[PDB]
Amino acid sequence: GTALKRLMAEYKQLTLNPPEGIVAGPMNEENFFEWEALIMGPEDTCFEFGVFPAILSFPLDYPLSPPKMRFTSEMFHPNIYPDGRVSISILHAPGDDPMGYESSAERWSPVQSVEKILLSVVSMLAEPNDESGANVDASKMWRDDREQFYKIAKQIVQKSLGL
Amino acid sequence: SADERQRMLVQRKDELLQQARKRFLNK
Repeated sequence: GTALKRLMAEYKQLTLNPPEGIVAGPMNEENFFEWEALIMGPEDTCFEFGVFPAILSFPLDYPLSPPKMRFTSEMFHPNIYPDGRVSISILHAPGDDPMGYESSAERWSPVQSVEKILLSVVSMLAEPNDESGANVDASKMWRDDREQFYKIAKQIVQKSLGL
Repeated sequence: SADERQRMLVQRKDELLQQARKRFLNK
């Protein structure tokens, strides 16, 4: 199908020309609709050098609809739900939650790509913003007690490395 | 082949974690 052909093509490109600090691909090539991504927090940001695994689950009509994405280890970020689900503009078409994200942020369409999703997630990790309320406690503590948020961010980084 | 691709993906994920540890400890 076109979804499988498209996911196979994106995987080929990602393996040929990998983006910095990210490894991603199907957990097993007999099911290209379930990928695992490993993302490192960029230097000089809140979660710098942390290593964060996530699962991308693609819909049957990909690339017309975006995947769902979920971190599978602990996170504490205003835009990541407590169960790990990622809440960013690029993972939604212009029609769903049309105002729940920044007007400047790109929406899903077939010209987007897995590479563009993961780069957007990296930016989100670097630049937490408390105006998507996916994690209420994280958004409030980002707004009201950022020192405590920073302390937790550093613990999360250290645990993600086992140190 | 699918087999080699899959083992290479595992190797590269292991290596990403090892590199992150290096950079974290050198900072």
